[PDB]
Amino acid sequence: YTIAALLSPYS
Amino acid sequence: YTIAALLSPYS
Amino acid sequence: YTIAALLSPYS
Amino acid sequence: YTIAALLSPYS
Amino acid sequence: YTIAALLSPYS
Amino acid sequence: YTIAALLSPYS
Amino acid sequence: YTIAALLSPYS
Amino acid sequence: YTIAALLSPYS
Amino acid sequence: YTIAALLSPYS
Amino acid sequence: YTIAALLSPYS
Amino acid sequence: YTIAALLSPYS
Amino acid sequence: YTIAALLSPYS
Repeated sequence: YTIAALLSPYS
Repeated sequence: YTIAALLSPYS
Repeated sequence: YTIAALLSPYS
Repeated sequence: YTIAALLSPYS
Repeated sequence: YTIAALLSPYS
Repeated sequence: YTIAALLSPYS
Repeated sequence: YTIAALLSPYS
Repeated sequence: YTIAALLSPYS
Repeated sequence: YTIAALLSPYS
Repeated sequence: YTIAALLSPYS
Repeated sequence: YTIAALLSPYS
Repeated sequence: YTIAALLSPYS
């Protein structure tokens, strides 16, 4: 399989 | 609040 | 020939 | 889960 | 505060 | 699948 | 399997 | 002549 | 899931 | 007999 | 299956 | 007598 995810949650 | 979540469950 | 197979895969 | 299976294959 | 919760999740 | 979650966030 | 055979060949 | 033969081949 | 099977039974 | 088969199953 | 037979009976 | 026979049975 192939997966690419980016998450930059700021407060 | 701040939340970031990713889930890619495969069978 | 003779064959008997059972499969109950759950997610 | 619950599973019940019986197989009596004869030649 | 007052909170009451019950959870019995079965597979 | 089986999931059970409870959240009561107060300010 | 099940087989039953009889042969009495005379000359 | 006299001949008697039986063959029951199964797969 | 992923499955690959080949069968060439001859008599 | 003659048989030729190729299988490249990926997940 | 494969079979080859030859018979030349003379009297 | 004279007899000539050839058989090449392949599977």
